[PDB]
Amino acid sequence: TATVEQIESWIVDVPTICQSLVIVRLTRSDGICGIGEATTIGGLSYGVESPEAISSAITHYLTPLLKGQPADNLNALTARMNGAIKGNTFAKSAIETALLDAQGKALGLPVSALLGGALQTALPVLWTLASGDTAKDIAEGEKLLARAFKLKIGARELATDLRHTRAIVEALGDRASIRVDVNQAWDAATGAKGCRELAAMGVDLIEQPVSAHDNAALVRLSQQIETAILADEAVATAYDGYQLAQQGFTGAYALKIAKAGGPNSVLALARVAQAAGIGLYGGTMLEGTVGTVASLHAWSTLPLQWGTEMFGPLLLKDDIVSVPLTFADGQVALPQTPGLGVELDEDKLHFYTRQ
Amino acid sequence: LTATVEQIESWIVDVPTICQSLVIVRLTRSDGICGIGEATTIGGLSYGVESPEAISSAITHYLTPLLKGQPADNLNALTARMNGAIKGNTFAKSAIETALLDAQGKALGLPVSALLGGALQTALPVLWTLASGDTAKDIAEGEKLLARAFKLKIGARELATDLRHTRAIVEALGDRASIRVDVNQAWDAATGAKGCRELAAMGVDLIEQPVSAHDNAALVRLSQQIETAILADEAVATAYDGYQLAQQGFTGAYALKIAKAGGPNSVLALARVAQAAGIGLYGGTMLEGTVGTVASLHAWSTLPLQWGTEMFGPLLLKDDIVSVPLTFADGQVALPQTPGLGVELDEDKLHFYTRQ
Amino acid sequence: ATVEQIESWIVDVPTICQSLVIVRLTRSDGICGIGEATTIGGLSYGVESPEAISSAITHYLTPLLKGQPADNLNALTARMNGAIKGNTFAKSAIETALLDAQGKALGLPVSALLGGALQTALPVLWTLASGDTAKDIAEGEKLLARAFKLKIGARELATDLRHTRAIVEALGDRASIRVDVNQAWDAATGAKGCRELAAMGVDLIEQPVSAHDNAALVRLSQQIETAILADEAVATAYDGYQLAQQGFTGAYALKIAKAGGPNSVLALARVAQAAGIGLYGGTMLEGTVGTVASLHAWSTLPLQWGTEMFGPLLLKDDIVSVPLTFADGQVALPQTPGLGVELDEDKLHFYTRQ
Amino acid sequence: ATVEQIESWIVDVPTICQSLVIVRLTRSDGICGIGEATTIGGLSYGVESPEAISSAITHYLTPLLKGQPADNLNALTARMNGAIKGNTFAKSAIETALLDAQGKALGLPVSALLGGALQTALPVLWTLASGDTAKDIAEGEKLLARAFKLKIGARELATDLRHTRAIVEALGDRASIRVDVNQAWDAATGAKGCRELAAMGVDLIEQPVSAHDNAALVRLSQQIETAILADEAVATAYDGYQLAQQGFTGAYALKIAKAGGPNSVLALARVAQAAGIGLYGGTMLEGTVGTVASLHAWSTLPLQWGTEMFGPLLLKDDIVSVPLTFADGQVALPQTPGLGVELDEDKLHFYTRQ
Ligand SMILES: [Mg+2]
Ligand SMILES: [Mg+2]
Ligand SMILES: [Mg+2]
Ligand SMILES: [Mg+2]
Repeated sequence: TATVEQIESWIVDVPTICQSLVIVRLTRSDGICGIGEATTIGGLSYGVESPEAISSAITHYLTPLLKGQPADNLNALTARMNGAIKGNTFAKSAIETALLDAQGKALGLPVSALLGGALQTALPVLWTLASGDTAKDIAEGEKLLARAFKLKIGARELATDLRHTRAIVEALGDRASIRVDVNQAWDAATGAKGCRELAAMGVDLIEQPVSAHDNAALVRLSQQIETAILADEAVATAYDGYQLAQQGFTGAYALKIAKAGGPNSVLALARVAQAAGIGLYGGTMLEGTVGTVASLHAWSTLPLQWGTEMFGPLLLKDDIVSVPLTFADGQVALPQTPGLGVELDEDKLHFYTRQ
Repeated sequence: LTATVEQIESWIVDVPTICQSLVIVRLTRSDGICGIGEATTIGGLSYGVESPEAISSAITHYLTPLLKGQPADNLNALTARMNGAIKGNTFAKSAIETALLDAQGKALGLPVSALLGGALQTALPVLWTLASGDTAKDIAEGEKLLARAFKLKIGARELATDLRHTRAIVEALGDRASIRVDVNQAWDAATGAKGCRELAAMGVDLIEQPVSAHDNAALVRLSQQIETAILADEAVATAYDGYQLAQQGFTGAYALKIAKAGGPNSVLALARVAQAAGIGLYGGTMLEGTVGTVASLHAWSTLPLQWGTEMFGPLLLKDDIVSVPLTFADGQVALPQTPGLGVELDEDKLHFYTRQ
Repeated sequence: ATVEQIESWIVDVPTICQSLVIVRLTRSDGICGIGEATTIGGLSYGVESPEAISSAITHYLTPLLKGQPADNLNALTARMNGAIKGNTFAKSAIETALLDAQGKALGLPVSALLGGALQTALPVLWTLASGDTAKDIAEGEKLLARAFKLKIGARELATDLRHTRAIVEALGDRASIRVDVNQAWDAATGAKGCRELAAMGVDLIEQPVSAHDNAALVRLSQQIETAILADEAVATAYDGYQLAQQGFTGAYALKIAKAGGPNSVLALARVAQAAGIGLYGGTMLEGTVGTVASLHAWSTLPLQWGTEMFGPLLLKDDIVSVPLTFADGQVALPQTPGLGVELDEDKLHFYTRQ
Repeated sequence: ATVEQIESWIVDVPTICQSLVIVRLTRSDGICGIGEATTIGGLSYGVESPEAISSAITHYLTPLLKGQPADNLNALTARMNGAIKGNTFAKSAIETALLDAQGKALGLPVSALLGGALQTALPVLWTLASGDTAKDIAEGEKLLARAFKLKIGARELATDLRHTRAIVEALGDRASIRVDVNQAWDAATGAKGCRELAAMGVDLIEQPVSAHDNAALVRLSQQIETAILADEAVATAYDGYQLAQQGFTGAYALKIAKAGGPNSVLALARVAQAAGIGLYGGTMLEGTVGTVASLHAWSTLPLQWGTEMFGPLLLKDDIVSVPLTFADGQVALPQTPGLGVELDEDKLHFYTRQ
């Protein structure tokens, strides 16, 4: 017993080493509260959901729809949310995260336990190399080697992006796992040539080389390229995961709570992938501490062949939590106290709130 | 909140029917909390590859030494350990998973349905099966209930006879009743095509596993050409089977059963695969007593089941090994919402009905 | 003549322990036949354990078969499959015993009952799996002084590949090198691993991915540049047809335990032949009884990939009076009535578990 | 025991003439077996004529087999197929004689050599093909005094459909009505004709289109609302697998002549079973020898569609000492050593061609 009596949200702009986060605080009738985060990148340049539209969905639609409803019935709450609201998975993710945080506090259990239990309490976290200068990247990756790196490419001519990558592989490749992310930039022709070259040089994983508008090409590449392919934008929900797998895609999926609608909702996609023999990867939308740890609790319950990229907090100069997660030796420690394991620093929350 | 499994006990129990052999398990944690579970089948080895004695064997010789000493609150870790060391034996795994969930539910003061994300419904529909082998007897029985869904078992007689049998029941329990049939793998491809066409034509709403699980190809073809819904049973046990069949083009519904998947939580993966693929859901049974039946109901409660459930197993027994049975009424069963499964073991009965 | 009685024992024998389920079937005409159903590591490699196999025989197959005509294998098989789902290991032991007894009754070796042996000497490879590359190479070198099967999949991919590469370079010149991943690899690892294996010259890759992913197995068979051997992916003739129809190309690891016996496995073999799929005489590491039973069946077929019937060579002792003669990478097939081996009652009772 | 001699005669027996190719194989141990290879209409229905069948036996199979061990069917079969392409009719006769002889040597009926009979009495339907509806109905009514096969395809579609329709009306309530188009319909006629046949209650439609169009046969089996029986489209286990993999659903008309003998045909049967294809005991209108040889094989299998082994009933005389017993829509399978039939020397010499 206990219902959701209040839902608050704020658009927070925190300084980066500005990132806009949509923070939510949900209060249950039993006095317990929970927090959640929905963050994206580049306004509307990378996703259809912007911070202001995410805020809007929570305030005008999710709040009145959920207030008064039993707060512990995740399945019933999710059915209601999906039945009354199409898409808007980022907004839903923030809400679902807050619900789990509050429920965990009410039971004295970490979200991971609510999700069936953690397979591990320390998760691997890779580092992305994208300084714009090959020399810097190699240097930065070199200090960390003193074990997995993600290179962002697709913004330059193919020849230059390949030279850049090859340089990094030859310098770091024998001691680290090299992955690249083209984030939809390549057309089918460039994709085929680029992927063949990336595979030939030793790249371990190629992320979303073609547009999500061309899953047919993605499938073809996964069946012809001699290295692993990681689907990102091509797969958001369990429905997408089944569809792409059925179509013949082979490789891995970049799981993201924001694309699926939450720490719990993303698990359906995970199990569908597993059933189809698709590998798993813990993805991010560059969330701050709240959204990152929320994702981590879910990732902890699954075997993640490809690791995770939950380094979002490490890109911020400041966050809205009182205590940040602890990162060390290419890993992040998963809190195991009640709920998410982090708390809202109200002073910082107000300081960074947009308006 | 946390504890390790200290002991695991199991008994083969033979209970009288209106005997059905149940494999009951009691798992004891280091905090003193106990959880119970049930693994039951039909007709020894005639319907499945796991018999009551082999199930008992799997629990005693393999699952027990594998799980004792392990944290009992971490179902994901325990499941990975179980599947990593034990191939198949989903019936045995289901009894253990059920007990683990029962115990952690009691530990959190929550019903299993809540541990599974929450119940969408706390009262579930339960149809009745007509399988007396006599058309007249079946109609009478069904007539009594109509004073709403019936599952007719066929496939034991010549096609013409089974079709006349079903047609008679359809005419009699006409308007106010959903008629489903279960051939349980009995038909060859040719007989199945003819039989299924006739069944669809007479108004049957669902045809369960018309052909052999050795011929999923035929099952898929039938689901694409037959003018009524097809329900897969033996053709789908785990989420892996579920994905494969759907990818192959099967359209219709899946008969979810905790025994086939490995428990109340494990079966949920199959359910999600089905949902992602547009395949309907049905709450199936292996004719479990009260323990296995309620374990299944807790899982079924968290899902939208278009085809309802067939959890009438307890109603076929003259006695069970629980202190208090579930309450059935008006084509439904009430789902307990107390901590754990909501049912308690009656030790006096347990010992009385134990085989040895 | 009818089946009058069926006895079974779980026997734990010492290795260089292996648990065998031995069966003795008694016909109404005084003739007895023996059979064996053995697996590896309890329930770690298959769904049928020694105790579950014993249970199937004692509680279900015995009461089902007692009183039935013992010479009608077709009728007996139909009855068994009609009343018993799966449990192919138990059935294999029973079918073996029926054939052994039948052969004795007719004064013919089991191979003759199965239509006649094409050869009486079968090739037997050796498996290198000490976990140590240097040891494996040494051991294989001692034999070349010519087919080896390497077990991998228990370590990081790079390690297993380096391990296999070292063995191929040292023994590859004069020996067929095959590997067995026994379902260990996920799809991505499988693609990379298989390509690397093919590139280094491995002749056959056995069950690289999980039986839960026949789609991956099919894909790999169509793209990898070396032969793929299906094991767990194919047990019965039904599986054999399905996988072939799906597009799998390569070979099948025939095992009497997976199919239900020396005769039952022949149906899978014919389905494979019809589909252009190669054959391999597989084992579950059976003792002398189950090994010779498999051998009689294998003798009747063209086995492109040979056999791995070296199970008895891993035992310090067995429950038979006289073992099979292994020599020069081959094993001699007995041609006396029945299986050609007899149960040593003292050892049987000595090694019986209960 | 080796094959010492092989004799063969082209025999022309009177009908109610049919040309049979009879074989007698003598083993070094004095035991002999007989076989039969028969066809219909010279070369109008198959590629193997009685004279070509005789030639294959005399000029090729005989020198190939003489001197070889007579009890190893597998070895003999590999030798025969390795040296001779096709010519399954000739091989069937030789294989039958080998089994007959082996059975006598072991004191077992051929069915037992094939693993055991599931039944010793098999259903036999009657073919109505007088070309006249009235005559067909009369003959059918006389037999009902359980299953009929109507031959059609030689006339206009509307003519054949009205014909079958009349027969279904007259005999349909007391018997299973099947039709055989024997490859006569083009694809368009087949679609229209098969839909009409299904709608009027026909239980099985045999080979409606040409074997040159398996694609059409597959399409029809997937859209027609009644069972389809493949005949010319499937002869060997290879054909059986290919057609099944292509998507064909229905049944196969097994024939020892098409596969190469009572044993050889079993591989096709197992492939069909593995793929979920039903079985039917087919005939080329063999006399008693060829017919009983088929029956022994059919007895070991579950035949959902029965058999059409009525060949002997069309003859005024045969070359056997004692004919099979047909009664109550069935035929009795002899269970004495070998085939269970003996060659009648006088009748044999009397009917030998030249
Ligand atoms: Mg992306
Ligand atoms: Mg069933
Ligand atoms: Mg294996
Ligand atoms: Mg024909």
